[PDB]
Amino acid sequence: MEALGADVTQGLEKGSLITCADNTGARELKVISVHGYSGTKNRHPKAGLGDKITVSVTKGTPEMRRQVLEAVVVRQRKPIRRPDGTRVKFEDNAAVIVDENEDPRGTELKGPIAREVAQRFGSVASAATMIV
Amino acid sequence: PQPSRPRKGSLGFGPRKRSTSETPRFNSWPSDDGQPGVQGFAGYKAGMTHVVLVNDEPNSPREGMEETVPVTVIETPPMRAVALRAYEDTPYGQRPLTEVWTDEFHSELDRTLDVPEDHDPDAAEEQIRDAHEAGDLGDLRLITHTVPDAVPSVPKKKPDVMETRVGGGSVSDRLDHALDIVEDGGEHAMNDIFRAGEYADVAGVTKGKGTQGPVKRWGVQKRKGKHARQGWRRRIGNLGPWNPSRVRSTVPQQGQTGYHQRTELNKRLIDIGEGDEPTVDGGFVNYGEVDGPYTLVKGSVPGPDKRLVRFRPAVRPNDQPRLDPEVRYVSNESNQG
Amino acid sequence: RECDYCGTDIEPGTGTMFVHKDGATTHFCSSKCENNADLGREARNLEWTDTAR
RNA sequence: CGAGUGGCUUGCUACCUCGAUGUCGGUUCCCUCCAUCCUGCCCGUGCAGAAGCGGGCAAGGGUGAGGUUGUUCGCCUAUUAAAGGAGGUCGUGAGCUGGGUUUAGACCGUCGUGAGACAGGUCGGCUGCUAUCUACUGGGUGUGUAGGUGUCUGACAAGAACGACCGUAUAGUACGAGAGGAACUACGGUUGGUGGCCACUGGUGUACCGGUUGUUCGAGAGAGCACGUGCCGGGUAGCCACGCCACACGGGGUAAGAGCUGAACGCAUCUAAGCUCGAAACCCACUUGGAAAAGAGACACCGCCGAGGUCCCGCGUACAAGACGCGGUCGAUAGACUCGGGGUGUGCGCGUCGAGGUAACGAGACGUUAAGCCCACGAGCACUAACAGACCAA
RNA sequence: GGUCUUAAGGUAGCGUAGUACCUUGCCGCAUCAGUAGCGGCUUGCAUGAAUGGAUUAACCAGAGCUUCACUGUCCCAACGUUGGGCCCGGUGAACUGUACAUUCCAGUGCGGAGUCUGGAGACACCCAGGGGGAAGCGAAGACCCUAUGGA
RNA sequence: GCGAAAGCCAAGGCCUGUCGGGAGCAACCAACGUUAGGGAAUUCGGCAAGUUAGUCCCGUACCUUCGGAAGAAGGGAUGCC
Ligand SMILES: C=C[C@]1(C)C[C@@H](OC(=O)CSCCN(CC)CC)[C@]2(C)[C@H](C)CC[C@]3(CCC(=O)[C@H]32)[C@@H](C)[C@@H]1O
Ligand SMILES: [Cl-]
Ligand SMILES: [Cl-]
Ligand SMILES: [Mg+2]
Ligand SMILES: [Mg+2]
Ligand SMILES: [Mg+2]
Ligand SMILES: [Mg+2]
Ligand SMILES: [Mg+2]
Ligand SMILES: [Mg+2]
Ligand SMILES: [Mg+2]
Ligand SMILES: [Mg+2]
Ligand SMILES: [Mg+2]
Ligand SMILES: [Mg+2]
Ligand SMILES: [Mg+2]
Ligand SMILES: [Mg+2]
Ligand SMILES: [Mg+2]
Ligand SMILES: [Mg+2]
Ligand SMILES: [Mg+2]
Ligand SMILES: [Mg+2]
Ligand SMILES: [Mg+2]
Ligand SMILES: [Mg+2]
Ligand SMILES: [Mg+2]
Ligand code: NA
Ligand code: NA
Ligand code: NA
Ligand code: NA
Ligand code: NA
Ligand code: NA
Ligand code: NA
Ligand code: NA
Ligand code: NA
Ligand code: NA
Ligand code: NA
Ligand code: NA
Ligand code: NA
Ligand code: NA
Ligand code: NA
Ligand SMILES: [Sr+2]
Ligand SMILES: [Sr+2]
Ligand SMILES: [Sr+2]
Ligand SMILES: [Sr+2]
Ligand SMILES: [Sr+2]
Ligand SMILES: [Sr+2]
Ligand SMILES: [Sr+2]
Ligand SMILES: [Sr+2]
Ligand SMILES: [Sr+2]
Ligand SMILES: [Sr+2]
Ligand SMILES: [Sr+2]
Ligand SMILES: [Sr+2]
Ligand SMILES: [Sr+2]
Ligand SMILES: [Sr+2]
Ligand SMILES: [Sr+2]
Ligand SMILES: [Sr+2]
Ligand SMILES: [Sr+2]
Ligand SMILES: [Sr+2]
Ligand SMILES: [Sr+2]
Ligand SMILES: [Sr+2]
Ligand SMILES: [Sr+2]
Ligand SMILES: [Sr+2]
Ligand SMILES: [Sr+2]
Ligand SMILES: [Sr+2]
Ligand SMILES: [Sr+2]
Ligand SMILES: [Sr+2]
Repeated sequence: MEALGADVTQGLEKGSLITCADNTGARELKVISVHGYSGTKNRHPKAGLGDKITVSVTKGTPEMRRQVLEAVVVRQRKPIRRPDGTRVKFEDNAAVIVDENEDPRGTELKGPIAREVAQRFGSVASAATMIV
Repeated sequence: PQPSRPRKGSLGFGPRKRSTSETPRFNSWPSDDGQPGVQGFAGYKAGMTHVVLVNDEPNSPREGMEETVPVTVIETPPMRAVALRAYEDTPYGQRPLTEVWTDEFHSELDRTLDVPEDHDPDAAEEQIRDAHEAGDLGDLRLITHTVPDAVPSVPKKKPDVMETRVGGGSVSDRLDHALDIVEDGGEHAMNDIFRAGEYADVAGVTKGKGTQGPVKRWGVQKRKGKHARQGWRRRIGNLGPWNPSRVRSTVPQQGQTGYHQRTELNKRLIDIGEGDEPTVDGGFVNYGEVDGPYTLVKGSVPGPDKRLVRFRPAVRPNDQPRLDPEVRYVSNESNQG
Repeated sequence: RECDYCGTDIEPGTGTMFVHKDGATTHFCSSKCENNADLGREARNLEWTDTAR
């Protein structure tokens, strides 16, 4: 993929319960896979900020629950590294649901986003509230 | 069906034993391009600090922006090229012929060497020119040496001597270039061979870690789960199968870790300067105050603070030279925080 | 830049930027200060901070 | 229908072991095979492109994470370039696990007059040993080569030291009615593997500073104890990974293959002689080892009555013994003292306030006080200790 | 089949069960995914009435499953603590020993060789190690068959 | 302190659960502490470890043989002067 412009330390795993930062009716999301990643023997597939991940809805509305939808990691708790050497970390680990053409499933996204996710998934950025 | 996995540790840096010379010994030297000169310098490691730069790469979208880059501070005081050596092309490889020595030596060079009192440079030089005329002269290298007494933070005064190749021009014009440095006193700084912004190769003997186990040494798995409580924690599954009824040298075992010679490739020189610009507040940890000739090497460098490191123009570079970077800020903050 | 907690002159290429729930931004010069905030201690009330003196 | 190769399944035999060669499945760790799942280069096509289909060369590298089940096998989910298969006593229990099989206990179903049975199910049900030899990983001491120091060489040896994907431009271009939609090349990043390093982020830090609970030394101050820190907070050096740095291009010869000149065979023909090209594969490149290479190496210097080393002394860039490295007064090697740089977070005592209370008494706050206490780093400083002196040796 | 054997010929319930072979039965719940677990169906290889059947509050170091919470169980390993481990004094055993024995790659042999054949390799001694090999040590196999054996 | 509970301390007994010396003291093992992010992905199985925790107040479901369930659950409080 296109460079992030920052070094991440993968703060999530497969089976990790993260938040759904949108209005889709999805509250809690559970990571299943990390698009394009191939691991090694005996390693939980790690996910980081700005990764298109395959997800399943844990908590939410009856019509949205039990669905296997794709999403992008918007926020994470583990510090990421900006070029100027500064580290950045968020309050929680969150993601927004996305479609085939990488457009957000909702309209309004909750909480702050990172400026690195903007370059890659711009259709999510031109729908973002706050950008840090 | 037993999932695949690459073997633990590399099998190229073998055998993992203690090094013979703490002083790195190169086995490969650069190709001959233009101007005749020495193919390498050497210094003593000092410590680390970060430096802010301006992105020199025209392929990067960050071209022009401030970027923080880590830098290894290495003091590089002027060396003395005390001699010149020649190799004859024998069917057994490249065997040495003769050496051309000086007159003016260093007051404390007799701490390692048996300093010559009566030498004949003239007729030895004649033998090299007759071997050149014959067409059997190989590569010409200079016996270089360091001045540890120039570094106040290093307790060693006993000079580290090492051989360094000269190349670039025709075999005739480089033999003469070498002889010219020698007749003066052999004084040469880093400015003579290296320009800032260039990619060099730092060779050094690593930090001494003593005898360490398989997990640390070859990065093998610690015993997992239930298998960790039965009395086996950091010991491997087995030494091999039934047949071959012998333990292979490829199986991760215990032994000596560290004090191995490594040749760390493509190291960018960020700045070559003199004075107290890279020094730290409170001095460098387990080293001391840097004031004088130095080099700023990007990233890390093999060996501990006080050990001798060696430089060479990159034998295998990937990126095109981006000379003299705009070094905006160099940190001075204490490494005791 | 200056620290959003202690008021200490942060060395560039050294530091952590903590983003808040709402979206606010706090910078810390070292780990010492990050931990002091999570404890519930205030910079003005603690004598050692460059904010107090 | 016919001809075979393999030794992974099953079956047959009963050669080997009954004075015991420990089971299955799993695990960990190592070498290998090719009958190739991916990656490289190719041939054909029901080859427009695109995504395929089928075949050839090829074992360098890769071939992952999970749900049920003891399972091997298998069914299933999502990622992937792909998530290949097999051998090594169905690799591996003087390595592990002990879920399954296969003890003594018990239940159910079937059979049995009955004890009891079952290639039916089920619950519970143990894992010994101080390594002699050899093997390999690392570490020393002698001998040989035949006085010492420093620098090298390179017979050989090891490597995957690199593999792989994604994205950008090429380009909405070639191609195609359209839908749809590439390449050569130049770039950026990601993953797996590899080696090194710690400025930064993080971890640790029973150094250290602080708060505080019980109790004991009368209170105070200051201390012990509470598992080898009572607990809670912060945490330097160091070591670390979750942090950071670096890990080609190109050549040379081939394979399958595309071809050129070309005859036997007047033509034709890539092949028989000859030649130009062509794989991630082979050699080189690169990295590491490497004078014990018995052809037991080369150069420079120094010395053979003195070169050099050993002991000794002060210590680490070293360290399980040994080894190694530096310094030893022509000296800063270690300690003390002083700075500097750091940790903690405001000392004991006294002073003011203090809910109150007749007073005694008073938890506490402010000031004195970036205070006090502390430091595995650095600088300065010969004050202390590197003194005195032994031995070997052409 | 719409009696026959041998007396009768499975009623209440319960049911793919600790009993069901087929079987990972089919439907459903739950999970991304569930040979598991729970519910329903159930022709039950071969459930079933004191050989007791069914139900159950409470009880249980009894077997199975799911959720919340927690965590170094794992992703993936790091630093630290104490007693060892390593060196010095003293004390001072044993298991095991046909002989020789520096091995390795193949082969051969009673078909599982350090010792045979052919090669390769190999200077001697010593320290620490983790245990690949000696079909390692330990036990005249408990399995299996045999004996005109025992209980 | 509910306590013949823990922890600390007397009276009393002892330093004889009777070998020592040295190395920041390595690997490796036994007990064990703290580990960022994730949180059972480990494994036959949460095995191991962990979490909760005393006392007071509010509050407490299905079911039930009316005894119980139940300390269900859940929520608040807790020192010193
Ligand atoms: C018991 C012998 C065991 C330990 C295991 C044995 O397996 C059996 O003999 C089958 S019965 C196994 C269980 N045994 C108790 C351990 C029942 C008496 C098994 C696997 C074989 C089948 C017979 C030969 C063998 C040695 C070689 C081997 O594989 C062993 C014997 C000599 C070994 O001692
Ligand atoms: Cl996955
Ligand atoms: Cl294990
Ligand atoms: Mg696994
Ligand atoms: Mg620091
Ligand atoms: Mg800091
Ligand atoms: Mg017998
Ligand atoms: Mg055996
Ligand atoms: Mg083939
Ligand atoms: Mg191979
Ligand atoms: Mg086996
Ligand atoms: Mg074994
Ligand atoms: Mg055993
Ligand atoms: Mg079972
Ligand atoms: Mg069982
Ligand atoms: Mg044993
Ligand atoms: Mg069922
Ligand atoms: Mg059941
Ligand atoms: Mg029997
Ligand atoms: Mg009888
Ligand atoms: Mg953690
Ligand atoms: Mg598993
Ligand atoms: Na044990
Ligand atoms: Na075995
Ligand atoms: Na055959
Ligand atoms: Na067979
Ligand atoms: Na096994
Ligand atoms: Na291969
Ligand atoms: Na499986
Ligand atoms: Na076996
Ligand atoms: Na086993
Ligand atoms: Na066992
Ligand atoms: Na080629
Ligand atoms: Na019956
Ligand atoms: Na009981
Ligand atoms: Na732990
Ligand atoms: Na062994
Ligand atoms: Sr196997
Ligand atoms: Sr050299
Ligand atoms: Sr070499
Ligand atoms: Sr055990
Ligand atoms: Sr064998
Ligand atoms: Sr082949
Ligand atoms: Sr292919
Ligand atoms: Sr089998
Ligand atoms: Sr099956
Ligand atoms: Sr069992
Ligand atoms: Sr029984
Ligand atoms: Sr059975
Ligand atoms: Sr001899
Ligand atoms: Sr493209
Ligand atoms: Sr289109
Ligand atoms: Sr104590
Ligand atoms: Sr050809
Ligand atoms: Sr020699
Ligand atoms: Sr009926
Ligand atoms: Sr041992
Ligand atoms: Sr007493
Ligand atoms: Sr005694
Ligand atoms: Sr701490
Ligand atoms: Sr589980
Ligand atoms: Sr599982
Ligand atoms: Sr409560």
